[PDB]
Amino acid sequence: EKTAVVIDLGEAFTKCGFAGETGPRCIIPSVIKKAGMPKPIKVVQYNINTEELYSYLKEFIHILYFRHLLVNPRDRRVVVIESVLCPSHFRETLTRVLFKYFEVPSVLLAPSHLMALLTLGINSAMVLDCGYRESLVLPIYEGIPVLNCWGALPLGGKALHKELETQLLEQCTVDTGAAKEQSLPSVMGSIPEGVLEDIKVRTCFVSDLTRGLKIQAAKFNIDGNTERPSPPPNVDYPLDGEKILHVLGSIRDSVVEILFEQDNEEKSVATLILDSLMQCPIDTRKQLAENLVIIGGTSMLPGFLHRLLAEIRYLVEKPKYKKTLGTKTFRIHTPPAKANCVAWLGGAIFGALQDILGSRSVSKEYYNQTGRIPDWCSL
Amino acid sequence: SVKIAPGAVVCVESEIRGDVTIGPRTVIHPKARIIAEAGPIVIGEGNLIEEQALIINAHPDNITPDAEDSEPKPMIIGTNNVFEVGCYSQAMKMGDNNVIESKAYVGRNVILTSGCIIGACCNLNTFEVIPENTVIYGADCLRRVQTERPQPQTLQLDFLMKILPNY
Amino acid sequence: ASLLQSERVLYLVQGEKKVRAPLSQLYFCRYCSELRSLECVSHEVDSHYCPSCLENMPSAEAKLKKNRCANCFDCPGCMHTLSTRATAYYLACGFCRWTSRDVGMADKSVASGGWQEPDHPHTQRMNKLIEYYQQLAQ
Amino acid sequence: MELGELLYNKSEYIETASGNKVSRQSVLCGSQNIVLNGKTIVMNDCIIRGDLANVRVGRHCVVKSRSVIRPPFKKFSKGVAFFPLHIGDHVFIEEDCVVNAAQIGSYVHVGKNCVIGRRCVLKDCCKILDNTVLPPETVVPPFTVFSGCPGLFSGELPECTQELMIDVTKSYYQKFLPL
Ligand SMILES: Nc1ncnc2c1ncn2[C@@H]1O[C@H](COP(=O)(O)OP(=O)(O)O)[C@@H](O)[C@H]1O
Ligand SMILES: [Zn+2]
Ligand SMILES: [Zn+2]
Repeated sequence: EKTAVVIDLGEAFTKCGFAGETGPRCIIPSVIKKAGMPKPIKVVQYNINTEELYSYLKEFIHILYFRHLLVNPRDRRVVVIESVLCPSHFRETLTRVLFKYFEVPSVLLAPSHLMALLTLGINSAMVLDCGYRESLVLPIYEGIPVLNCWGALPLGGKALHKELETQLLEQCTVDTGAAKEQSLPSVMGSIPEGVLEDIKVRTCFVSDLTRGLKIQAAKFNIDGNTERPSPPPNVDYPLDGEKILHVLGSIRDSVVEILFEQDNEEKSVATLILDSLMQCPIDTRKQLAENLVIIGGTSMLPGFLHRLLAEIRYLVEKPKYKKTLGTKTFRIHTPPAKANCVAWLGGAIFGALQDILGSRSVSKEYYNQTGRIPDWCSL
Repeated sequence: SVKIAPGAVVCVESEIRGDVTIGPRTVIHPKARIIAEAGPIVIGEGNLIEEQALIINAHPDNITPDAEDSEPKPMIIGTNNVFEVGCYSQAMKMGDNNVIESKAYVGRNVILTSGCIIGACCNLNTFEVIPENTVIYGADCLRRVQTERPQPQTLQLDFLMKILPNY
Repeated sequence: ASLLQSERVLYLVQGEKKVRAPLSQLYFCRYCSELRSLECVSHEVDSHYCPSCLENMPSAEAKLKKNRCANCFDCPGCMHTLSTRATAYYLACGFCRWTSRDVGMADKSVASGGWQEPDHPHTQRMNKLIEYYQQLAQ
Repeated sequence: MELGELLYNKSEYIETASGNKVSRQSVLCGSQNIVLNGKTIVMNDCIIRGDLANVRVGRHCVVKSRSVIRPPFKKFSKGVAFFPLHIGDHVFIEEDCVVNAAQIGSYVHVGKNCVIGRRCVLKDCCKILDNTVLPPETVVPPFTVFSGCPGLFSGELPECTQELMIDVTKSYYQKFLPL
């Protein structure tokens, strides 16, 4: 047998490499540069025609299997990591591309949350997945994902990128280099997603709960006269060479707060753990609480894990969660690989198990016969 | 109006105009476009010029304000300075130990220091003094990086003394 | 190919999937009678090579070395093939003036042999987990 | 334009000798060391300097206007000297292009206003796109396209370059006639 390849198709970035390795070999933006198109189209797009999606995935998998990885597709197996409740037609297409065009031996559709649990070694743990599109949580108890007690909110990368763009356009101060030393607002109508992502990573950080709670009430201005903490210094960011955008200190520590803002509904990234944990079985409560896992690149943002764990323990004392989750000890697990590449590492650890892989995985001979991929929906 | 200096291997076949002031040990390559429109072109020793290099002192043609009384704006250039292929330059003051790359458009008022390099095929019209010992790379973005140590180019200049004869 | 606009007049392929492609890109199948596109045809892997130091490596050596050249290096700041410069060797880029001295990697006495990448921090924990799951899978 | 190469009428002033046509406008300072064995074209306002050179060009070589081919200086501890470059067979240097390259391979299409760096080797059957910067001491493999300010692998070329490029350079030469 040969070392099975691991792919993990995401909206922002795709993880790729081989099984039984310390981390992924290639990690790249999930896009393709088609002739005529100035900006490259995104390879994973939900709610489009199958033929157009088929062509994009055919183009992308080709780049992964030749330019990034150097190996024959037909020779060795595949371990496709994809999140639970991934759209039906997308997963059906992705398999149909691998089985028909590339003619792979067998694909294994592992849920990202159960794979993240294997990397630690613990059999039972709560898993939060703060991705690009949606920040999803799914309790895993001793190998069994509990779909009953699922939770998701659109407070990921996309929702954060959009919030940054909005704030920058309000307090817009750019030095074009054409008598634009004076503050010039909205010279460009929209900012490209590639720039916004680079600003987010380098400039913006996650504030402490004490400082963050003041920032929330400050921008609200709820019958108070200038009750904001002192912001960090303003950082100057180059746009397309000559144009120098002066990023305000307030924007850096306020953009993140949309994730941890209550917004009346009581629906934050913090609340989603406690909302799910309260809905879980009464016996499982204390085991899941003690074993928390925080995967996804959105949680890589500096000082996110401290704010989350703090915001949890504050929301615990709130009267809604005070009865059930009152006297619970919330402890976070530190996975071996980085927060972005926890999902991938599980699939590699699973891919190294050649004996179990072949049995669980769906063979091409079965797919060609039936034409029915197994899912958590009815058969 | 020419102040030719001995030791400097300025080639006669290169084009020169205006009230020029030539340096001690400068080496000008053929088809190197030097003009002294308003003020003179002051050249430091070891300031070699390679291929197309538009060095003009035409601030009266650029803006034409009819201001600053006389406004000579004398073009001062430093020592051990490499002008590469197709690089446009117009700097009233320019420091020693700096190497602009090929097809590099330098601004109308940009002051260069030591150990500083402009990116190849990169244009900078905006007026802004360059920090001490920092390099610019790429046209799409500037992406400024501070160098560890300044880079000298003496050996190259010294060898041209042997080549230029009978050419 | 590009100078003359080959991407204008296109030839059609017969089969399941119909594609409009330039004749320059397409291939004729001699075994049968039907020209087929770069898309339609199946791709294989023959040989691996480094784009800087053109050295044909075998398939077995690539798997051990993780599809990389030992001698050649690419700069991290910008994506370009580095060059060895002496004073006793330091690694430097031509496009950007990023050095190996900047990050604080010590100069090596031997040219190529000395340079190495540090071992992965969670490599020991990795093998222990594989062997546990391997026994459990068995 | 749509596969077919278009007409270009040259003026009376041009040095036509043994097939090799060289525009009189275009200076080539150092005629001794530079050599053009085949039926080469050098368009107006182009430079081929003899700064200790040995510039050998192809059978059907083409260099469009405002373009420079200068040899690079090798920074050697023994002796600093200009390395003699060798342009390959059927080489197409595009308009306003800068070339400081040592050993340019055969059957290559160098793009418009693209700066190739010092001591840069190009292997046969490659293509550099327009507005691109190849840094000093870089190599480009066959059937490749290098682009961007970094100057890195963009993709692969069509399989039939060796056969196709012959038609392009020979057609341009044949189509390029006096008025
Ligand atoms: N190392 C990092 N540091 C900070 N932010 C990151 C990092 N890596 C990714 N991100 C951000 O977090 C997001 C993570 O998305 P990712 O988990 O890769 O995608 P998906 O959820 O589709 O699998 C990216 O879109 C990016 O904005
Ligand atoms: Zn190599
Ligand atoms: Zn670099």
